[PDB]
Amino acid sequence: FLTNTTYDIVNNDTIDVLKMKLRNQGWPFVERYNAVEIDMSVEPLRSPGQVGRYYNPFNIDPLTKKHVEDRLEEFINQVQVGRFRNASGNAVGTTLAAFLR
Amino acid sequence: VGRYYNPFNIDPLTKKHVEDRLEEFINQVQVGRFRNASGNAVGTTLAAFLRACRDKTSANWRGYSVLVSRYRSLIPNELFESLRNISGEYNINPQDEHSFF
Repeated sequence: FLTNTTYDIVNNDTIDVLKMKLRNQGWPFVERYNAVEIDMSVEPLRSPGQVGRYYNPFNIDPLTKKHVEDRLEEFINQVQVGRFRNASGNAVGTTLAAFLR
Repeated sequence: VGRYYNPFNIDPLTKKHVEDRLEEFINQVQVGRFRNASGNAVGTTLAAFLRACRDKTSANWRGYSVLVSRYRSLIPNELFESLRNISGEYNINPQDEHSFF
């Protein structure tokens, strides 16, 4: 969508090549973020002498009450300024930045 | 040994158009100024149309290649090298060409 290339051209490309092409165009949302694990307050059932952990939803760090990526505010501003699908105009950038907002 | 041309000027080995700078050319058309010193209406419209046509051809070249091969298996080499279209009966209207692509 953003770069205007076909599925055939990028089919053989790996993760690293795809990341570089997207980042050069100005799209920074090319990374996966891990989810923290919160220990259970009580020992799990049918699991003698063990602890339990479940992932916090939405990749939000409980200690900071923030998303794990601390540059999200600056990343969204960069998306809005940048240009995708067209050399001139901010139709794509402003729409996605507002939606992600 | 018989041979037939691959449809839509797509190299079977590379699975893309023969021209390797087609995306760059489309971007050039997008950023260019035609029929007007200020405003990119014509360039943007033509770039979008060409990109759509390129995607369609890149997706659908395979079936047309198969059909061309099969229907080529019906004619001998003398007819392959000798037959020519001189009556001009089979022409394509510009609207039909752009709609077909």
